[PDB]
Amino acid sequence: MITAFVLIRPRGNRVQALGEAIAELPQVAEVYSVTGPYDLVALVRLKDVEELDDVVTQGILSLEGVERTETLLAFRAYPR
Amino acid sequence: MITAFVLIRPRGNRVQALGEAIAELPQVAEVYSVTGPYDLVALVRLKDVEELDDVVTQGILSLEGVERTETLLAFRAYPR
Amino acid sequence: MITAFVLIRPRGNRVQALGEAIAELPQVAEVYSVTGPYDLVALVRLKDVEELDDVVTQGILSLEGVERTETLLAFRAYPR
Amino acid sequence: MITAFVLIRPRGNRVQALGEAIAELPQVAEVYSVTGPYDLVALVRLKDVEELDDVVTQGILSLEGVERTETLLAFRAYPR
Amino acid sequence: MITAFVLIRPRGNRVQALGEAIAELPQVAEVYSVTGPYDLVALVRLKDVEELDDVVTQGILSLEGVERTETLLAFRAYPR
Amino acid sequence: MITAFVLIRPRGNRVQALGEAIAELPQVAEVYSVTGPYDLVALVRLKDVEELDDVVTQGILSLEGVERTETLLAFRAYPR
Amino acid sequence: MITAFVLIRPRGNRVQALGEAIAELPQVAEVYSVTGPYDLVALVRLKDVEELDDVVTQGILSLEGVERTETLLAFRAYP
Amino acid sequence: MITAFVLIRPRGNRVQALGEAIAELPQVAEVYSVTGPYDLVALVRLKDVEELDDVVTQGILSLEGVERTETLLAFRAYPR
Amino acid sequence: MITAFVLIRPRGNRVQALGEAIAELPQVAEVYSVTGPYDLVALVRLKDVEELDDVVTQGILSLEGVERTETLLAFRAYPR
Amino acid sequence: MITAFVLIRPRGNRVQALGEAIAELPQVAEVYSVTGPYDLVALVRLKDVEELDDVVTQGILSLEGVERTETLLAFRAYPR
Ligand SMILES: [Zn+2]
Ligand SMILES: [Zn+2]
Ligand SMILES: [Zn+2]
Ligand SMILES: [Zn+2]
Repeated sequence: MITAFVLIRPRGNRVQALGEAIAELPQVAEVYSVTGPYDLVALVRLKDVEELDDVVTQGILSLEGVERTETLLAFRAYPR
Repeated sequence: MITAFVLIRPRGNRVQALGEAIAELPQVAEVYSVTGPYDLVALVRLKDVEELDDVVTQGILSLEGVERTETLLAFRAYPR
Repeated sequence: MITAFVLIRPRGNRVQALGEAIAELPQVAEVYSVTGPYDLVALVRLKDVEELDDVVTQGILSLEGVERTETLLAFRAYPR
Repeated sequence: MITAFVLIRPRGNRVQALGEAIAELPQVAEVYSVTGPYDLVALVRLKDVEELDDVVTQGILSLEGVERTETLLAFRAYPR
Repeated sequence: MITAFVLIRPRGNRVQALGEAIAELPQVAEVYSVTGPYDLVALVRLKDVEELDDVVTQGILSLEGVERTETLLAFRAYPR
Repeated sequence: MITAFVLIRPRGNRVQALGEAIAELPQVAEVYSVTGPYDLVALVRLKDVEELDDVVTQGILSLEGVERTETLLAFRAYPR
Repeated sequence: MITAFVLIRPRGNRVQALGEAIAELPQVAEVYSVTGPYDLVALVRLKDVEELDDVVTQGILSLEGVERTETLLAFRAYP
Repeated sequence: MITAFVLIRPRGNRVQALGEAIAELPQVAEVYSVTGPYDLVALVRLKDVEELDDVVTQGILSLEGVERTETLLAFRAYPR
Repeated sequence: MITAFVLIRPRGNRVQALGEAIAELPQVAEVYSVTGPYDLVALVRLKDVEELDDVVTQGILSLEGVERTETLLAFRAYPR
Repeated sequence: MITAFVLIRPRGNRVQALGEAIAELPQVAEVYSVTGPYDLVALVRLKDVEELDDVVTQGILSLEGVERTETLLAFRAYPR
């Protein structure tokens, strides 16, 4: 069941609201403020890859004050 | 509990072996091969941030074939 | 026939609008929403490199919300 | 049937060879020598997302002389 | 205490204003105008990781004129 | 006394070795393993600018394993 | 006679306008629209180095909607 | 005497004006329009490094049209 | 006729060798040593874009030292 | 006279030797160890631009342990 990490660069004074908003998106398992060149990361479980359309194109990129998105799509798991 | 996302660039031919190895380190909840500028991502759960010494400096950076590493430390969770 | 891969970075809330706009253009064979640094990627087929002025500068770049383009034109094919 | 564009930087001498070794991978529909920061592009057609491991990790990256790989995975198409 | 290095790129006319304001924050032990790509660096001391939210997201990023912030969080010290 | 922040990117297996060695140099007040693109940061205190040669060129860069250094030199402190 | 290649990033709609207004500069031997991180290239011909001010600062950068310019100046030829 | 090289990216239409403005600043021995990813370079002579406050923070960054600045502080001369 | 601008980054002590080596190739109309990130720039003149494999992949990339190429192919000329 | 600033990235343990060597080069007015992403800067006065062939291509790139160079050529002075 497909995993993705969405790296989100918001506007400084949007971080809290954008994090609270993104937590509500059905496919989003976890979301955090992180150190580094991106300010938020969303851990997202998809039933299919088309669902990045719903959670990123629509869920995330349609939110006011998001500047840049980068999706790291997991294609092989290493369990145990 | 402190979450981090460790982004890892191995030498090409070392992806699988490094993925399998990183999976066995205790603090490593999940690891995947991903699309993007990095090739693997480990999702890590820590009791203290110091444990990044154990998991990244020692655990990961001591493995041969790991060219670059970048840790996105989560400092705030957005649940619910 | 000359192939080109056109990478498009649209404004966030314009991804769907521009993907659909680009699919209309006669030279575009396929166009997708993709993971990575460019939200859209058009697979373009061309009579001659000259025609890329009509698809890129006229066709794509005239549209509102296109921040960046980057055309990867193909000069040698590997058949079978 | 998932589409992905694999961006490949090979060592300069290996280019015309590596392309011919890429073409003969099972999942590669089209493969080109291109202008830009990546020398080869592979148009891949996948059964699922997990089949990226077969075409990239255990495929493209296995081969001698491939320096970098970047996969742009298509999750939504735009018809017409 | 946890140590962090907060790298701040202000709008150019805001350097002094932002500098003096960051120095008022309880967690900031030292803050400087520096050479390099970030005009201000804050040396911060934290009770926990979570306190980074109070200093960066609520404290610095709430301020007028801050373009980018980048936190380097110290997980291990080397004494002597 | 001038302050500088020295950003050290070591070879991954050298992190601790270099950490401990940099801690020995008389001008280094604090040195840490950090998150980010540079594994080590040294907080240095200088008698004059020229003393940077002693710490960086003769001191850090004369050590086995250091890939890149970047010095952020503080020319103005903001008190309170 | 100094050669330089001026790399120009225009605003997306301005490309065809600027491209035609670049050619109309006294020093521009041939301006093209190209692939890559820069949309226009100006192959310039100079009497001396100071004449870059004429063709770039007072030339190209005086036109509406030029976002970035990068000049690669030729200092040696290989026959 | 402490030397620095200040690299200045102005707005296009401000280059000339800013070059003339920066020339009048006391500590500025020479200024030029240059080739490269920066447009102006001021060569600066300082009695103390604090003086970068006067010349850069105040002198330069307070001029309108200056988009990015970068200071290369010289900490060792090689005469003869 | 199709004009291309080829940018070459040779190994340092190979600049003169490759510049003179590039100048022989039949399609190369001009080649210079230049300021910037790429030491050499060939002005190439092609009959068909398929000829870039001759000039770049075998013609330029086969030679020792050439660390990186980037071809700016032209698709629209501006006359007068 | 034509002015140029040559930014030199040497190998860590080469800085001093390369700084001393570059200083004896006839066209080199001043050379310094500097802070930032480049380690040395050479301030160079030329009678003609071809002289970058003697100072840079030969004078500098021929020296062992120089990794990258970038020349910012001054084309207009702003005196006073
Ligand atoms: Zn959907
Ligand atoms: Zn530990
Ligand atoms: Zn002062
Ligand atoms: Zn000469």
